[PDB]
Amino acid sequence: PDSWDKDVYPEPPRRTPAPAPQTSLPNPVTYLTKIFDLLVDRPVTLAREFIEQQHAKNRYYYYHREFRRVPDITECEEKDILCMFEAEMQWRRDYKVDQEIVNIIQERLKACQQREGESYRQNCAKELEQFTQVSKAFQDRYSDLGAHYSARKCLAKQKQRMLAERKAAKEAAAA
Amino acid sequence: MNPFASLTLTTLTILTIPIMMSNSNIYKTNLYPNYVKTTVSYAFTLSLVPLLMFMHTGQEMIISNWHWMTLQTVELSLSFKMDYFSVMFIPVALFVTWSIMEFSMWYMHSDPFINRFFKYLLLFLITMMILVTANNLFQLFIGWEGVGIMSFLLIGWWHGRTDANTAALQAILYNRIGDIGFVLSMAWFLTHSNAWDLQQIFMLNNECPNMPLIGLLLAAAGKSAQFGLHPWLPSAMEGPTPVSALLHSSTMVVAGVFLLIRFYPLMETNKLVQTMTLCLGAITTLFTALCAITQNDIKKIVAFSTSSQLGLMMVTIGINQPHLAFLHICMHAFFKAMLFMCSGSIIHSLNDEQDIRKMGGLYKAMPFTTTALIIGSLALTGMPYLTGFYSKDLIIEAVNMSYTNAWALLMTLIATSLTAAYSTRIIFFAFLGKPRFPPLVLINENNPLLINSIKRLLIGSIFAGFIISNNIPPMTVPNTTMPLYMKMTALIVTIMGFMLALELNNTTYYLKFKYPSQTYKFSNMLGYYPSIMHRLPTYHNLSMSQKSASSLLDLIWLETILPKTTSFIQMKMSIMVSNQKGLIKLYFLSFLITIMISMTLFNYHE
Amino acid sequence: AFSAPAAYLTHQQKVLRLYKRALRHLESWCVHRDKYRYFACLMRARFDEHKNEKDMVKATQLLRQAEEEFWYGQHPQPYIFPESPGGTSYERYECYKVPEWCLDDWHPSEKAMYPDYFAKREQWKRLRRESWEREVKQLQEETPPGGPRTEALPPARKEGDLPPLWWHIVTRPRERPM
Amino acid sequence: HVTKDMFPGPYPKTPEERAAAAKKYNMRVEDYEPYPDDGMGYGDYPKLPDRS
Amino acid sequence: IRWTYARSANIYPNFRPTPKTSLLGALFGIGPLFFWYYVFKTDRDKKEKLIQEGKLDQTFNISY
Amino acid sequence: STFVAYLPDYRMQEWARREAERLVKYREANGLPLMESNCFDPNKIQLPEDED
Amino acid sequence: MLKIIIPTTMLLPMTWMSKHNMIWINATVHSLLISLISLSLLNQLGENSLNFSLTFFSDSLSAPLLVLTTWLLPLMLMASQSHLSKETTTRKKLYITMLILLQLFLIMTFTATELILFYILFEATLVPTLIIITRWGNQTERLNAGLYFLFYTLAGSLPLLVALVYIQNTTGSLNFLIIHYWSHPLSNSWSNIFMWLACIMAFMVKMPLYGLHLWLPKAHVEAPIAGSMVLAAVLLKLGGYGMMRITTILNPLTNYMAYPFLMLSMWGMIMTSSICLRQTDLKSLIAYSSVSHMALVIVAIMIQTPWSFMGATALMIAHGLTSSMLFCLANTNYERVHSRTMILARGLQTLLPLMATWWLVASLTNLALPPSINLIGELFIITASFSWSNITIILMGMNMMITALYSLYMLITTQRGKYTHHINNIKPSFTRENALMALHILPLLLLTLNPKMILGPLY
Amino acid sequence: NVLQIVRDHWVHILVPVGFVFGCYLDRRSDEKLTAFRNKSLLFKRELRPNEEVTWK
Ligand SMILES: CCCCCCCCCCCCCCCCCC(=O)OC[C@H](COP(=O)([O-])OCC(O)COP(=O)([O-])OC[C@@H](COC(=O)CCCCCCCCCCCCCCCCC)OC(=O)CCCCCCCCCCCCCCCCC)OC(=O)CCCCCCCCCCCCCCCCC
Ligand SMILES: CCCCCCCCCCCCCCCCC[C@@H](O)O[C@H](CO[C@H](O)CCCCCCCCCCCCCCC)COP(=O)(O)OCC[N+](C)(C)C
Ligand SMILES: CCCCCCCCCCCCCCCCC[C@@H](O)O[C@H](CO[C@H](O)CCCCCCCCCCCCCCC)COP(=O)(O)OCC[N+](C)(C)C
Repeated sequence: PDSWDKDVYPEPPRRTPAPAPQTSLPNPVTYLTKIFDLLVDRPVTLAREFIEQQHAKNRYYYYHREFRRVPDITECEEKDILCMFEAEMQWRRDYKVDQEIVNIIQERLKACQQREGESYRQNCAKELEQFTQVSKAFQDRYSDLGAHYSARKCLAKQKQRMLAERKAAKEAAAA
Repeated sequence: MNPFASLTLTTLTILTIPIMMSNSNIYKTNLYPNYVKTTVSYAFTLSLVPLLMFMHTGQEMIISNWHWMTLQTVELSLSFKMDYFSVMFIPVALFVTWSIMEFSMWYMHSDPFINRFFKYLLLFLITMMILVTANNLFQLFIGWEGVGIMSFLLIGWWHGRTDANTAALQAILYNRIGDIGFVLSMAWFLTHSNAWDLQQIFMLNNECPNMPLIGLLLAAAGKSAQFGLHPWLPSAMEGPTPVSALLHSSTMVVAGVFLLIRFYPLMETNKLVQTMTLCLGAITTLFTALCAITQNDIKKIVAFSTSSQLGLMMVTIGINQPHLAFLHICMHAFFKAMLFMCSGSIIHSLNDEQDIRKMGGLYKAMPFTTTALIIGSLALTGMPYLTGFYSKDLIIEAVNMSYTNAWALLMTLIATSLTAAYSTRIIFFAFLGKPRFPPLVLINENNPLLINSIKRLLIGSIFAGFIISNNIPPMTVPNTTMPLYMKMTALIVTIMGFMLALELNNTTYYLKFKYPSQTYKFSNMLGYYPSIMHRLPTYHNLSMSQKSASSLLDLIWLETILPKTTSFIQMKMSIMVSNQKGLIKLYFLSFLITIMISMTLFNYHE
Repeated sequence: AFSAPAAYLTHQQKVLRLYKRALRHLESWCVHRDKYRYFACLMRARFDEHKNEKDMVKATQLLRQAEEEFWYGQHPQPYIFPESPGGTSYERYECYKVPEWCLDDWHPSEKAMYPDYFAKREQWKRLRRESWEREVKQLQEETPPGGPRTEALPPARKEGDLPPLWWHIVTRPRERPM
Repeated sequence: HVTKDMFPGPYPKTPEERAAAAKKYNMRVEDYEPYPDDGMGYGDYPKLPDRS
Repeated sequence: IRWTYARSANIYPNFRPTPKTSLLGALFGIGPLFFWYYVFKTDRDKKEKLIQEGKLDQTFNISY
Repeated sequence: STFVAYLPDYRMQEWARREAERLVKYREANGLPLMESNCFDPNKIQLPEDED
Repeated sequence: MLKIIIPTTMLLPMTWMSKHNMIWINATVHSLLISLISLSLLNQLGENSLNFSLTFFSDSLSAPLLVLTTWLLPLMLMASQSHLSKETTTRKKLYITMLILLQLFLIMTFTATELILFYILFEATLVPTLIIITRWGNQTERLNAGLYFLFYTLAGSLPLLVALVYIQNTTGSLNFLIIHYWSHPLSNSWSNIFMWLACIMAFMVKMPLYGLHLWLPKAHVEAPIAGSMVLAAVLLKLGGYGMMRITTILNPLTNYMAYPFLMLSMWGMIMTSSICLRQTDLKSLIAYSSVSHMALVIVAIMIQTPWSFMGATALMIAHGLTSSMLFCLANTNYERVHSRTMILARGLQTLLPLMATWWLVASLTNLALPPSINLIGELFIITASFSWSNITIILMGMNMMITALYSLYMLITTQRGKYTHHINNIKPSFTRENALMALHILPLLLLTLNPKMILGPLY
Repeated sequence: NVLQIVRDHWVHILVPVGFVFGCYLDRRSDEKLTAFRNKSLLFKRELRPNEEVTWK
């Protein structure tokens, strides 16, 4: 349904075959499905219609909270406590958002594996590639910080990685 | 909305209503057991519909309905997998539980706590469904430990009897040894694949390393009582016969094999773990079939038969045929439960006697019980066109046509001969010959509950193999080309076992008495495994936990070093300082020494 | 289980116990009745062959030899009666046994049901309370000065006495309590 | 109502101490045998046969 | 009462430091600690050396 | 228990989920990588001049 | 957060002004109301803590601990009024005063924003506990137990005071927020090593770490029931809370100073679990259980990962509830038969069935049956340790098997078998005891229903 | 007659009164930390036409 965006959680076009009866015998599954429909799906639908009718008479909205962007930990003086506090809060929010991004990608991967059935090893290559990329990025950013993590430790990790990459690049240039 | 999911969830949900009714005025009446039995039968007939949907269109589903909690990158949610294994195992388990509850309505009629017993049986069934339908490792572990605790409570049903409590604790010990490997697998999968759910695990492990699979194998060996951790299953016969028929024969003990079947995509890509599984299954089935052929308690014989069939299931998994192993589970449930039920009928008729040496000629005194036991024995031995045959025959012929360990093949063949030998022993000893039971004959099997239950399981044991084999899609590549002699290998070895056991049982009529050999003593005393492993490790563990952990360290040396040394030193210095005679001469001389030292030591250095 | 034991067993007691054990284990080996009867008659003949030995030393030597042979040739899994100390129903009903003093703590509403049973219980309690001192004094009289030497108790001898220390033997729960 | 002379004590040396210990533990003097007098802390307590 | 008192309170008063007592205490209280320390230190040094060389296959190791 | 069950979402789980959905939508459409290894813009970082 | 502190200070004169026969009722009702008020602290944020003032703050680590303290007070009141019936009115009021003062000190300890104030309160908790143990204990060993409890604690805590004042002279502040934001690494020098040891050993002895735990069996066995409840449920968690707070300034030195404490924790976990297998006193068994669980908590805090911190928080809460319930269960039998020996009263399931059900549930939570929060914490810690090193699973695995063994050993010895023939004074369970067990056990499963409330700030 | 009832159950208002007093003192403590009210870079906001302070 329209509850979620179908671009963030995509699905294939859902091709299903038409029934081709080849026996004179009746199909018990169809008879049981008709019984289940008429006996379960209709009263539930009526109850849902009543509940939605009651809901439409009382409609109110809640809004997603917006946050502005503040200076990062790089634009803060060494002992400036207030700027450090704002930067740390913003960094923590970004960490939560990145965790949720990884969660979305993992949900895509699991849904693909279940959906594709016996052809999952070939039909889910793109989702596996996306998860590998996002996992590599996330791992670089936050792994090994440990408990008592902060924006300063993440910055130190990034600086160390940049220094190593610069040295490797300059030594490969001399080759 | 495609009723598959709603029906699969309702089947599991309606099983809990009698549990919620356990504090109402139905639990204090005598209508509670029939109420529980009716609930289980209704659950079975409801679960029959998703099975039909699957058999028609192959439909499968996963349902993640409740999000329990979320970690930074790991999401844990209540999820149910409704694939072929779940939708096939649920109706079989419900059918067997219905039959066994109706049997228990007659077997445990004189028990003052039958309502509690029925509640307990129902609780075990719920935990087993949780285990079977679980989609993530945490839910599967919940079901695992639930069935373990339920079996602990049902084994020690007669809690005033020391041996029952010992058997229950032994079962807990062995299952905890397996739980170690289960937890190892969980930790490895979370730290390497970042998930506990099944779909993610399959995707991220194209070539699974040794450690998680070895952990899974250890857990399966614990739960299915393989050779390392076998002895607890025979000792679980301390519980009432319905517990032995439901839990320790057909449903709860296949949990390890089911766990290995669930993770078959990972086991498919590791040869070493497959070889270890094959060898473990082979040694287990051979050893237990060898122990069974000389047992005198009938429940012990059926328990060892169950352990040997679990070993055969493990062998089937070891040759990369998990679907055959699942089919064998479903096939074996029927006749194993009905065999235990017939054993319970015989036990109840002969004033709670279990020894076969005091059971005489019941072929005529017990016609329906004899018929059911004969049919079950013939099905267990894989007689052609019976339920046992559509799984065991294919298992044997698939072991023969594979690149496999030769010793494992030999042990599998010897074990499948010993199966017919032990089955023959029960029939010859229990049903043929002349009476050996006390003279006050109370034999009476005319009770509609017993007849109906055993008749239902008998129809199952006759027709389920054909029906289920013809109603499942082909998930294997068949062996269509065999040498004629190898195609008949199972039949030949079964017939040889039959004839050899018949000769060795006929020679007992002779008026000749010779002392037993050492081979007989080894077979009868279970290879002395419980005689040594339940005395040496336990003795050394308990003796060391008293002499060293409690006494040597905690009560002596840890006391000696920190607090006793401090007290001794403080007391000695207190005695030194405080014991002066009070003579001004001595400490004024002390003052002189102090004054002189002070000028030179601290005063000369300015 | 009901008789007070003695300080030791006698030679004939040991021979009888070995004879019973050997017969039981032979029955365990010989499942069928006719074969068991044959070999039991053979065993009885073997036992009564040396019945008339006036040398007690050689009698005990033969008993030692027979016990060694029995231990070598015993059945590893002998038949046990279901309620015997090794049977499958040995202590099965011990959890259903409730001591009689628990009835003293029932709520008066619970005792409102079963009035006659509790009247009989009160009569029994009064009987015990009246007989206790006579039991104690009879034990005091009949006991030798150097304390009792066996676990055998004297019976009642006087007009309306009761055998001393009887309450917990008479008021056993049951063998099938519930 | 267990007096302090009814409690386990140190390892007995003289035969009179052994007799008193055996009387305390309700045993015959020739049946009473303490543990070997190492530093294990067994002390006065009797070493009974190791049958379960 | 005598059994429980002997098992709990009478032990230390009847304790003497002997060569046997000292050796058993030192062994059973010291040996396991350094055994496990050596095992764990060796394992973690090997793991750290492998990580330094960039060959441990830490792919997908998000949670620690 | 009811009060704890109905506590308002001050942990910002749903806010974070919606923010991540917006970010994934925007980055997927533009062809940009889903996530970046560096969480801080290198233009605001000044590495030391000499590494020798 | 004076809306919680002030009502307890009002509990004090409410108790001292009550009628002689309403003290228990009034104390219980108002303690329960204070617990309901403290329930509001569970509404925590995702990024920072609740900073009420310059003096008090509430984190996601201390809010469940405060809720546990305020919930434990009424249970102790119900558990104490049975054996204090013959006591005079003044001494009963003094006992309630000791309990109230202990709760007040504990409440202020978990919310102090500075380390010196935290130290002063965490050390003030000693006086009421020592008085309770040495005045209202039953046997003559209570005096020695009080001495052991006092000096083991102070010998660890005084170097902490020296280190704290030194740190404040060095960095200029002991406020926890400033300490966290202005953190600097510790070099590898002997001065820094001894600073680490001074900052760690007091919390180690509070847990207590194996080899430093001898005070705990004495104090927890010789105390009255309320003393045992508060010693096992809350006072042991002071060490864990303080260690997770203080480890912020100890990096990167911990990376190698944790090895001896890790080895001690794992091996002594095995040892204390084994000790539980041969124990004649029923209370000492529960005490050694506490030692094993706290060794697991020590390991989790020392390896310093988010999963280990989550597991440590969950395990501390779960252990508090479970161990308090087990102590109350043992005290019921002690009050019936006036003996602590485990094999004296047997077959109690025949005589007391509902109490047997309570025993079964308590011993099932002790062995961490899923999906209890006991198992959630244990499994998180085990996974974190496995990531730390794959060989820990063996030691962890052995512990799981042993814990199940001794838990079910306790259950089978006390409840199954045949009732001792000579004991005829086993009266039916009172409503008070059943309500006590229910109020212990129901919150455990309710918390299982919503486990993010006890998983700490790393969630 | 309420004299005896009050003199027997007046100890039941101490704890609720302490609760309301603690609430009042918490509000008073919050009143002394407004040095950055409506001044943070993240929550700085233009005032509404009627309101005086963004929080109390
Ligand atoms: C054609 C192609 C295929 C060829 C296949 C093979 C061809 C050969 C065909 C023959 C096969 C076997 C036939 C029967 C075998 C024996 C039968 C028998 O019972 O014998 C009686 C005799 C004991 O009789 P008893 O104690 O007087 O009787 C009890 C009373 O009557 C009291 O009576 P009860 O009421 O208590 O009853 C006792 C009960 C129980 O009886 C017993 O107690 C003994 C059980 C013996 C049977 C065991 C069979 C399985 C053996 C598996 C071995 C695995 C490896 C073990 C390794 C051990 C390592 C230490 O008896 C039974 O229930 C029947 C037993 C089983 C009958 C059916 C057997 C079928 C399986 C074997 C045939 C397989 C056919 C198909 C083969 C397909 C191959 C592709 O046991 C034996 O002596 C023979 C057993 C074989 C043991 C040999 C092991 C070696 C021993 C020496 C060791 C040397 C050590 C060297 C140095 C080492 C240094 C480290
Ligand atoms: C005696 C007879 C017993 C058997 C008979 C019983 C009959 C059936 C009754 C049993 C109920 C079955 C349980 C099944 C679960 C249903 C309830 C569940 O759905 O509610 C949870 C909610 O549970 C609560 O959150 C957990 C309760 C909180 C526990 C706190 C304990 C209270 C304090 C007590 C003292 C504290 C001591 C411990 C200190 C830390 C869901 O959480 P959540 O996913 O969000 O909800 C999503 C929607 N919301 C968010 C809008 C609400
Ligand atoms: C019963 C339970 C009690 C609680 C347990 C408390 C645990 C305390 C253990 C302390 C852990 C480590 C302490 C010091 C860190 C390293 C230890 C040392 O052995 O390592 C080497 C040290 O080398 C040598 O060992 C020198 C130390 C030798 C003297 C120490 C005495 C140890 C004897 C054992 C006494 C028992 C102590 C506990 C009393 C109960 C490292 O070489 P080095 O690089 O040079 O030193 C590092 C410091 N630098 C960088 C400033 C130079």
